[PDB]
Amino acid sequence: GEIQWMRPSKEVGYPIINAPSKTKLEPSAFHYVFEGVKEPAVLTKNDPRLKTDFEEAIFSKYVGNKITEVDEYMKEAVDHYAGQLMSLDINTEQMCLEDAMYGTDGLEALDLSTSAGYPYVAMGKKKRDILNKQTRDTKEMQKLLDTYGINLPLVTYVKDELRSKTKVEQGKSRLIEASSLNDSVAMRMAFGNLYAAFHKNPGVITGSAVGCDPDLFWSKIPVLMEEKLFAFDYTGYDASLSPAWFEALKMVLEKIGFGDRVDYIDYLNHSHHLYKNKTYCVKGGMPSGCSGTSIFNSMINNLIIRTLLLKTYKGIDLDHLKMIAYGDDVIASYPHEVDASLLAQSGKDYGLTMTPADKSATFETVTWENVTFLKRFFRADEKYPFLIHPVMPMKEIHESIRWTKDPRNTQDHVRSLCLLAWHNGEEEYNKFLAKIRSVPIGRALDLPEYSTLYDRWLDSF
Ligand SMILES: Nc1nc2c(ncn2[C@@H]2O[C@H](COP(=O)(O)OP(=O)(O)OP(=O)(O)O)[C@@H](O)[C@H]2O)c(=O)[nH]1
Ligand SMILES: [Mn+2]
Ligand SMILES: [Mn+2]
Ligand code: NA
Ligand code: NA
Repeated sequence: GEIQWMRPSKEVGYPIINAPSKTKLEPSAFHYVFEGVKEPAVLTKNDPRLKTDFEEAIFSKYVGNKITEVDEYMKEAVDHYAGQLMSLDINTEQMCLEDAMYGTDGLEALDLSTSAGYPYVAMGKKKRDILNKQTRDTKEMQKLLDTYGINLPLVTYVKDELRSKTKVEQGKSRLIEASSLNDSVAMRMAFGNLYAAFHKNPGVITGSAVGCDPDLFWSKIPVLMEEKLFAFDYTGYDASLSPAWFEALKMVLEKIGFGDRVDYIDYLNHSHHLYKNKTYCVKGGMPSGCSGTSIFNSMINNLIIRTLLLKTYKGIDLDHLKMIAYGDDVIASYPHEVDASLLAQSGKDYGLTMTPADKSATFETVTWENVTFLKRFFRADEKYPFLIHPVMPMKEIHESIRWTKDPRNTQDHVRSLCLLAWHNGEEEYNKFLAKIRSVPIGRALDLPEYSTLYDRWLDSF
């Protein structure tokens, strides 16, 4: 990914976008009962915590575009993956505006909380209006489409969330590139069934984990994997993607019945952005808040791992490559061991920064004991080993519980954390419940006891 030009949104007829200069995160009722070292991310250039230029920092994610063309390896990777997806017998038809808007089996309805994007964001109108759950009114969107059309600029916000002190001092705040409701609806219409198919099929055939339910899914993973596991995480995956990776993505879509509308992928690739008062153009880079980002990122990652394997191990059998990705995150396996460090090297040649899975110092052998996927570990239940526990470290939960945006969501926020936490064991869960209940706020919450959770889990399979 690389920014081509950036300039004043007025110099080209665009309204200045407003971004709340103050975080919505404040210490929670449990801020002192639990340990944590993360704070809200820098939202403005002035933030006192800054030890470098904010503007330069937030855009440095665009490290450039390393590759230029789609080579032989990529082309083969494309073929092989497109081959697997072919076996899913995906419905290539377009999705009727209604479904694209209010959902249908395999695709949830549009999220009402997130931005409506340009022009609506500097024009006032929200999603609350245009949509209507029980009505299912295509008419308003329908009207708004013909009026403003598609392929509309992306409104870029700074994401309000917790970040390490380092990433606070270096302005490493993550950005949210929001797509207009129009684009989002169009793409959902174009790719609606693709999304459905993926959501309904997490695993090694889609090589996607998007839509998955960790509580159930973690038990199916080990079975799907090969003997030898390998994994690594990327640094700035989204922003590092070069145009060629999008082209390869279109080749896959094309090969499975969507050559029809691969044009959309073009706007994800070469895109128009609005940040504050400035406007810019980016060549490459996957926009973080578009409809499909998550999934297309996983598809591309399926192309990347294959490519690096064909390039590094001529003669490798992709048919025995068993991997599952969730965006930049990935868990993979092969009948034979492979050199992650070496694959990481080929990665640089393709514009990808790959590093030892989970900030490890160096690349170590990946095992079922140390492997993580979505920050979660894999732990077979003591009483029924054939059931695997997705295990989120407590540190993560602790960090999350020490803050809050809306006091009205404290019940749901803690409840949610409880559903992640209990997998760390009964003893751990109770210590956790104990502290939550060591202050008025906690004592008033409706939290589930271990036994209730563990039994419910057991019956869910
Ligand atoms: N910008 C952005 N990235 C997002 C968002 N949601 C998920 N991500 C992902 O988060 C990544 C950036 O996260 P970071 O923690 O800044 O960087 P990282 O490369 O994963 O970690 P490091 O190796 O320590 O630098 C992107 O590459 C995406 O894969 C979002 O809303 N905005
Ligand atoms: Mn990462
Ligand atoms: Mn990740
Ligand atoms: Na882009
Ligand atoms: Na690249």
